[PDB]
Amino acid sequence: MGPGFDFAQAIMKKNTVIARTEKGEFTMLGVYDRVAVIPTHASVGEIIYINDVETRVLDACALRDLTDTNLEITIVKLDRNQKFRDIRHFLPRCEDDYNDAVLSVHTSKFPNMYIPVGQVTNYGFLNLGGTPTHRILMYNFPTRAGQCGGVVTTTGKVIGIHVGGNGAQGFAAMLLHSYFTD
Ligand SMILES: C[C@@H]1CCO[C@@H]1C(=O)Nc1cnns1
Repeated sequence: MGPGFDFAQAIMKKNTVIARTEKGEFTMLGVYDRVAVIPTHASVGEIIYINDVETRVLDACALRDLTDTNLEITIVKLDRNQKFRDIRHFLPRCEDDYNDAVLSVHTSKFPNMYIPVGQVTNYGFLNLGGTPTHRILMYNFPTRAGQCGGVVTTTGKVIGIHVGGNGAQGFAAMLLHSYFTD
């Protein structure tokens, strides 16, 4: 409807796939080459379905900070025959707050879904499903089951992926440029 939704659509249309694990269907953001991200609670194993195609997982790393605290991001390298558009230049370098963000989801259950979530707070610490988690972004929108893995953007930046909520607020794990240096 406006430039926020324009940027989010541009990311969704080239840099997402539908990922299926034994724990469900997730929005999965492709970052560069065959490297993507997904919430750690998706429990990626040796095989994953990408757009309903059986795909070998070449590497999967559940990220933690240097305090050995969960970040809820798993970086996955896929045995796929095609590269993602490289979007690493849209990732922020540092932890921050944001205005006027969009949460965008694409699954079987929720295709072509875009939510204007508004102001994003650098929340920091969250006890997420009983697990101490750092680098959490918060927005005041009643997100639901089915939105995990959704991409959080502002105009010009890809800032996080949706990892939970409490019925009133939603929570995303930050994406930082430093996670994807090669
Ligand atoms: C639905 C589950 C079970 C009960 O509470 C959980 C929850 O709030 N999930 C989410 C909210 N927003 N995004 S995921």
